Amino acid sequence: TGAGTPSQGKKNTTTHTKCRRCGEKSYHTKKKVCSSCGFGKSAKRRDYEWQSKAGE
Amino acid sequence: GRRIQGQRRGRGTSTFRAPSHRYKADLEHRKVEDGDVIAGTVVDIEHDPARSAPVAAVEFEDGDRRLILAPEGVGVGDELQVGVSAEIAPGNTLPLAEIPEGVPVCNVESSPGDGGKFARASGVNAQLLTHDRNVAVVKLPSGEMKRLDPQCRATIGVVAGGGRTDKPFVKAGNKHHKMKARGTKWPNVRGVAMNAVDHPFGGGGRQHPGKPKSISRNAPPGRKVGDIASKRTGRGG
Amino acid sequence: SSGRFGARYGRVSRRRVAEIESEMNEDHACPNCGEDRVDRQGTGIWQCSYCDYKFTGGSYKPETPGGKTVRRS
RNA sequence: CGUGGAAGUCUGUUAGAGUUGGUGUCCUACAAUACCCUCUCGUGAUCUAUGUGUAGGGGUGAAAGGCCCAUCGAGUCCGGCA
RNA sequence: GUCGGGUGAGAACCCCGACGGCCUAAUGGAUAAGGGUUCCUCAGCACUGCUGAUCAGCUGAGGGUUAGCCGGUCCUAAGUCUCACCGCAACUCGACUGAGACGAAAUGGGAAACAGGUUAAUAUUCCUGUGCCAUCAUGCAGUGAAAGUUGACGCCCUGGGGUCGAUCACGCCGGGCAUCGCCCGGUCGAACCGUCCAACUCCGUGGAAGCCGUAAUGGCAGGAAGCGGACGAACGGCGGCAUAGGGAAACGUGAUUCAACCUGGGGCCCAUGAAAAGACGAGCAUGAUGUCCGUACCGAGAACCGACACAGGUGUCCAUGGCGGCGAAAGCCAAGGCCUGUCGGGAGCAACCAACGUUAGGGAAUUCGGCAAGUUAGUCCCGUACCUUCGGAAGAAGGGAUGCCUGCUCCGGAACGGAGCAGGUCGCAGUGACUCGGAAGCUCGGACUGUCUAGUAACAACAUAGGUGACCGCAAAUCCGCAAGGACUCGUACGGUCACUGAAUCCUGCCCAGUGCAGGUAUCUGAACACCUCGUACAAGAGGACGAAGGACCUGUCAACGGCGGGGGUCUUAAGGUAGCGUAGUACCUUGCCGCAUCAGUAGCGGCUUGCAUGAAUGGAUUAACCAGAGCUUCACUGUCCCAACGUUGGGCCCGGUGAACUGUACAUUCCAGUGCGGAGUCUGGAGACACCCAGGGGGAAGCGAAGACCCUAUGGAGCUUUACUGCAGGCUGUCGCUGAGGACUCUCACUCCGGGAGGAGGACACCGAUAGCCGGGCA
RNA sequence: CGAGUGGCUUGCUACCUCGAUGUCGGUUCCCUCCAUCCUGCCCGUGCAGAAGCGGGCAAGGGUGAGGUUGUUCGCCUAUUA
RNA sequence: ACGACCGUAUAGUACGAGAGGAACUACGGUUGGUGGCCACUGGUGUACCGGUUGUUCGAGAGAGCACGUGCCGGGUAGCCA
Ligand SMILES: COC(=O)[C@@]12OC[C@]34[C@H]([C@@H](O)[C@@H]1O)[C@@]1(C)CC(=O)C(O)=C(C)[C@@H]1C[C@H]3OC(=O)[C@H](OC(=O)/C=C(\C)C(C)C)[C@@H]24
Ligand SMILES: [Cl-]
Ligand SMILES: [Cl-]
Ligand SMILES: [Cl-]
Ligand SMILES: [K+]
Ligand SMILES: [Mg+2]
Ligand SMILES: [Mg+2]
Ligand SMILES: [Mg+2]
Ligand SMILES: [Mg+2]
Ligand SMILES: [Mg+2]
Ligand SMILES: [Mg+2]
Ligand SMILES: [Mg+2]
Ligand SMILES: [Mg+2]
Ligand SMILES: [Mg+2]
Ligand SMILES: [Mg+2]
Ligand SMILES: [Mg+2]
Ligand SMILES: [Mg+2]
Ligand SMILES: [Mg+2]
Ligand SMILES: [Mg+2]
Ligand SMILES: [Mg+2]
Ligand SMILES: [Mg+2]
Ligand SMILES: [Mg+2]
Ligand SMILES: [Mg+2]
Ligand SMILES: [Mg+2]
Ligand SMILES: [Mg+2]
Ligand SMILES: [Mg+2]
Ligand SMILES: [Mg+2]
Ligand SMILES: [Mg+2]
Ligand SMILES: [Mg+2]
Ligand SMILES: [Mg+2]
Ligand SMILES: [Mg+2]
Ligand SMILES: [Mg+2]
Ligand SMILES: [Mg+2]
Ligand SMILES: [Mg+2]
Ligand SMILES: [Mg+2]
Ligand SMILES: [Mg+2]
Ligand SMILES: [Mg+2]
Ligand SMILES: [Mg+2]
Ligand SMILES: [Mg+2]
Ligand code: NA
Ligand code: NA
Ligand code: NA
Ligand code: NA
Ligand code: NA
Ligand code: NA
Ligand code: NA
Ligand code: NA
Ligand code: NA
Ligand code: NA
Ligand code: NA
Ligand code: NA
Ligand code: NA
Ligand code: NA
Ligand code: NA
Ligand code: NA
Ligand code: NA
Ligand code: NA
Ligand SMILES: [Sr+2]
Ligand SMILES: [Sr+2]
Ligand SMILES: [Sr+2]
Ligand SMILES: [Sr+2]
Ligand SMILES: [Sr+2]
Ligand SMILES: [Sr+2]
Ligand SMILES: [Sr+2]
Ligand SMILES: [Sr+2]
Ligand SMILES: [Sr+2]
Ligand SMILES: [Sr+2]
Ligand SMILES: [Sr+2]
Ligand SMILES: [Sr+2]
Ligand SMILES: [Sr+2]
Ligand SMILES: [Sr+2]
Ligand SMILES: [Sr+2]
Ligand SMILES: [Sr+2]
Ligand SMILES: [Sr+2]
Ligand SMILES: [Sr+2]
Ligand SMILES: [Sr+2]
Ligand SMILES: [Sr+2]
Ligand SMILES: [Sr+2]
Ligand SMILES: [Sr+2]
Ligand SMILES: [Sr+2]
Ligand SMILES: [Sr+2]
Ligand SMILES: [Sr+2]
Ligand SMILES: [Sr+2]
Ligand SMILES: [Sr+2]
Ligand SMILES: [Sr+2]
Ligand SMILES: [Sr+2]
Ligand SMILES: [Sr+2]
Ligand SMILES: [Sr+2]
Ligand SMILES: [Sr+2]
Ligand SMILES: [Sr+2]
Ligand SMILES: [Sr+2]
Ligand SMILES: [Sr+2]
Ligand SMILES: [Sr+2]
Ligand SMILES: [Sr+2]
Ligand SMILES: [Sr+2]
Ligand SMILES: [Sr+2]
Ligand SMILES: [Sr+2]
Ligand SMILES: [Sr+2]
Ligand SMILES: [Sr+2]
Repeated sequence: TGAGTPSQGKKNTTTHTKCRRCGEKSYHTKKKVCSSCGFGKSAKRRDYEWQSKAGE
Repeated sequence: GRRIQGQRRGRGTSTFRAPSHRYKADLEHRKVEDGDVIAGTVVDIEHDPARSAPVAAVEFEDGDRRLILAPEGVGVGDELQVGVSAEIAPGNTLPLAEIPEGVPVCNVESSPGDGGKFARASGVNAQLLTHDRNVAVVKLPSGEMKRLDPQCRATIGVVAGGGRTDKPFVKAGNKHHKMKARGTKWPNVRGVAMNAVDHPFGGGGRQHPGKPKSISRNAPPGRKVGDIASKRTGRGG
Repeated sequence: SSGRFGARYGRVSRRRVAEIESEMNEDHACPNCGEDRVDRQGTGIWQCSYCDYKFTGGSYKPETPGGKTVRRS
């Protein structure tokens, strides 16, 4: 079986969904954690300094 | 390189864990204050998935249903006594002090009141030899003279299910089934058949170990493979 | 008694199973009566079809040479 | 002689799994691994759905440096960085 | 697909009829996930649709999903999260322990619904009829109430009960066909309420010393058969439900085989086959309440994933429609679906190509190689070698038979089940299509089933049982974590960790010098602290004393890394190749020599064998069985070949419509020679050359495609190794702190562990913090 | 011993190509060279004849089938002008 | 667009002690190559005719499907060796 086109057919699982906190389609319904804002993981909002260039 | 199989083990992942949720009971001795007036009737004889030997279901005088390690010859209806002045019958639990010398014993305790540590596998037994006011010398199944406290409880008789090791597995499938019930990753790929990155014995154009197999005791995990601190190797000499 | 193994496995693999299964499905004496009705139930578990006596013994033998040593003392 | 119906047992495009050869067809494809015939396994160390666990010098590996979302002799993203 | 017709400005592909086809585990029916309005109606053709379109999953506007009893909801599963606690410099980090919560929509558990009707679109939801469950209120009954039962369970074989379906018999209703009288469809009717009970278990009677019983096992004076009885099943029978419903009508009755469903008997495990909520236990009336969320449609060769209306991928239930046959097989055909695996028209339709049929005579001569193709084939009877681990080899091989028709026999209760007999009889052919092994022998490898490089390797590689060695008594060995802690472990040597070899059988020689590991060690060497000397009003510093692990040294060990020669009738460096096997998948020489076989044999096999450089768990030898593994030989077969031909289907060619891409410094009708950075359409000399277009097979453009993987180079990169350099974890060991009383000893009070507790074991050690020495490719 | 011709072998060199001029053997299909194996015409002979040996002119045509080996090469068989 | 070979007569002759053994010439055929042609032999012939298995149209008659003929037998024209 090829890792390409024939392995794409099995992809019917729902993981990333609309988040209650930030509104982005990043709430992993199996992990109960948001990959965008960190909802489910932290009380604080997920922000990182590398999301922008060092001197910006 | 990459961490070896023995290192992946300690992480305690699903593959390396024992199917605990499928295990029946943690076979320990009953906690009596003093006296002897604790006896029970054997209701059933069950199979223990954890040790492949049989386990006896007993109901006590005070109405306690608990599984106990089954010795040889113990059946349904039989009465077993637990306590200090218990009857010296096969299947009864009483401290090593009360048990006479030259009598085969099983489920021996290390520290008095722990519930039994030694001689628990199929058909094995510990031999009680010397008596004192201080020490009770018990000869464990390995042939080692273990000096124990006389207050350590023990069940009389050999463990049931003897001679299991006598008949071969014959086929790989039978091993498969046995191993699916234990805390062991199976099958075993030889290190010599792996890549250099994966094991100290991996690599080469032909399959042979790199350095000698006898490794030092002080070797770090990742290097401690082959013959660990071997006093000698081989059959001859 | 290992004809289910076919032309595979070898002598010792089917000889040590033949001596084990011929002395297992055999008529052995019971501790409660004088009947030879002792049959196997599983690994180490034995039972007599007479007085419903379900007991413990060896894995393939109802009595091991080590279990008979306890009877002495 | 019959009974019995064992088996990592046999035949088998039963369902299902797999993929030996044709170095056939295709090779700006139907398809970033496809088509056809042939071939193998098919009560078991079997196959499978869903749920669940293991995470990057770390997993997982019946071991091929295989696999970890078309990415692996060290994933991906962004940053270090012009 | 075709002929008619419909609508329309317009019709090959939108609709109707007819005729002709396609799909049968799917191309039919119901669904999970996923999609998200794709569903229905009306109006449209600018977009989308492999051509067109009046059509549409497209555009626009409207509309559409109704529940006490179908799911969710509740329960708990692997497991997840939160809180507390502890760790961490710290956290959004981290293991344990507690508490709480979450965790199952087809497909775990679970209170209760069936029949019919209705819409453009919903439907166990609405409507009609009937029924059921739970809670609560009232009334009566009831004092029981929680023990127990259920929920609730593996794999294999099998009996019995039994419905649907299918088929048979016969009767009724309707249709079809028309030499016959055969053929098809229907002949209905639920939930629920009531009732019946086989199996199992048990009781009374009874009194078997050989009987009872089974498909099989089996049962019994510890009481068999027989007789009576208690308990007790179906999604089943029976009655009601039903002068309900449904049907144009009739509106059946018996039977066989019997999925579902019910209930038993047996066997297997170095495998032992969930839990919880809930229900039962524990009555009846009447009335009330029964909220909330899902509900459309697709579910695929156009509604999902794969950029696409993608030949790919994607779970479940229908596995009992008919003939056929062993069959859920082929082939054919219903019910149902479809003509949308969606561009057409034309040319005896050329060459050439893809799939394929048939080829005389020869028969592997083809080729690295029978690659490709073909041969064989189902069933019964006869018959069957070497070898063998006694299982197998084996369907060995080889031989015969095979239809239809008439009338019968046998087995069985019977089948629309099976096995046979006699007579007749047709063909070239009777498993007549379909389905359906080619056979034999020698050798190598791996024992076997199994595993693998998703996407050029399926193999001799991995695994395996078996063999073996190693470590560890559990406060263990081994392993993970920085720590708090953790896996192994609901485990305890018949254990489980770490390695090697790789079934069985016969065996497995010699070497401990080097390296490794381990034990020992008078003596030597061996760090820091403390101690002593010198030094300094102190300190730096220098020396001494003692001396741990380690090393030196000695010993053990090769199924530990590995070794098993040169010379002569010992030498290196310990030994000096034993059984076997041998020109090997290992043999340079080499196509070794002899033999087999062939006309001819670098092949293959046997023998010899001084073996460039075989050899014993770096396992040697051997071997029955197995194999999409490597090599060879024979029989059979054939278009592989001699040597090619004709045919078939789809293309190709012409026409309508749709309509890309690769590539492009320029110029360009070239050819033969030469020249040039030595491989020129373009330079030089000649020759040839009127322009344009169609089809072709690919000689050239050192054709197009990719800043060559080969090679070298760069004070480039990465993965990997080690006795490379330097360091870092880790282990061992000394010392200081915790740390206490009286070079050997006693104690108990810190601290550790065991115990529920009382208390017990241990004990100034261990753990932990710090420092020092050794080992230290485990890692950088 | 001496003098040469070829560019089929091997070697040498590093001119050409590393933003790629696809490998060996084989096959199929086309053209050519002569240093001629056969065929035609010749000269010599240790030329009786027959069969040969050596040489000359000559490239029109021909030069085939098979066994081992991937082989080129070669060894081998039976045919052959 | 033809190349080459074998055979007969020459001839058991010339030659030679014998053994052995020619040529000119004239004929017949074969092989390779070449061009063409289909009366004859052969192949094909999913034109056509027949037989026959399974299933479907009730049987009969007559048909469809079984991969582009279900299979088997025969085979005209044409095209071919
Ligand atoms: C498409 O390939 C080529 O053009 C090559 O030309 C002939 C060639 C080469 C190169 O010239 C060149 O790269 C050599 C002729 C060069 C050379 O020096 C040599 O010694 C050999 C061995 C070449 C033969 C051939 O080799 C190829 O690998 C090499 O082929 C390749 O390198 C690669 C190919 C076909 C693709 C994988 C890219 C050839
Ligand atoms: Cl084991
Ligand atoms: Cl639902
Ligand atoms: Cl039964
Ligand atoms: K090049
Ligand atoms: Mg226990
Ligand atoms: Mg073992
Ligand atoms: Mg497991
Ligand atoms: Mg292994
Ligand atoms: Mg490898
Ligand atoms: Mg390493
Ligand atoms: Mg090996
Ligand atoms: Mg080895
Ligand atoms: Mg999974
Ligand atoms: Mg490798
Ligand atoms: Mg419309
Ligand atoms: Mg509908
Ligand atoms: Mg389509
Ligand atoms: Mg022929
Ligand atoms: Mg073949
Ligand atoms: Mg009869
Ligand atoms: Mg060989
Ligand atoms: Mg194998
Ligand atoms: Mg591959
Ligand atoms: Mg394979
Ligand atoms: Mg082993
Ligand atoms: Mg072992
Ligand atoms: Mg192997
Ligand atoms: Mg040989
Ligand atoms: Mg040895
Ligand atoms: Mg380059
Ligand atoms: Mg390189
Ligand atoms: Mg580097
Ligand atoms: Mg504790
Ligand atoms: Mg390194
Ligand atoms: Mg080229
Ligand atoms: Mg000349
Ligand atoms: Mg010429
Ligand atoms: Mg040839
Ligand atoms: Na028998
Ligand atoms: Na295939
Ligand atoms: Na990484
Ligand atoms: Na169309
Ligand atoms: Na009933
Ligand atoms: Na049938
Ligand atoms: Na198999
Ligand atoms: Na040594
Ligand atoms: Na050797
Ligand atoms: Na296999
Ligand atoms: Na052909
Ligand atoms: Na060209
Ligand atoms: Na690398
Ligand atoms: Na020259
Ligand atoms: Na040269
Ligand atoms: Na070539
Ligand atoms: Na010539
Ligand atoms: Na040859
Ligand atoms: Sr999936
Ligand atoms: Sr979290
Ligand atoms: Sr931040
Ligand atoms: Sr405990
Ligand atoms: Sr315990
Ligand atoms: Sr190695
Ligand atoms: Sr030895
Ligand atoms: Sr291939
Ligand atoms: Sr194609
Ligand atoms: Sr391809
Ligand atoms: Sr083919
Ligand atoms: Sr099979
Ligand atoms: Sr099988
Ligand atoms: Sr950057
Ligand atoms: Sr459907
Ligand atoms: Sr228009
Ligand atoms: Sr529609
Ligand atoms: Sr829940
Ligand atoms: Sr359910
Ligand atoms: Sr099952
Ligand atoms: Sr039945
Ligand atoms: Sr619906
Ligand atoms: Sr599909
Ligand atoms: Sr595929
Ligand atoms: Sr139909
Ligand atoms: Sr279309
Ligand atoms: Sr024919
Ligand atoms: Sr051949
Ligand atoms: Sr035959
Ligand atoms: Sr795979
Ligand atoms: Sr062996
Ligand atoms: Sr040594
Ligand atoms: Sr020798
Ligand atoms: Sr010019
Ligand atoms: Sr072309
Ligand atoms: Sr000549
Ligand atoms: Sr050949
Ligand atoms: Sr060459
Ligand atoms: Sr040679
Ligand atoms: Sr003559
Ligand atoms: Sr003569
Ligand atoms: Sr047809």
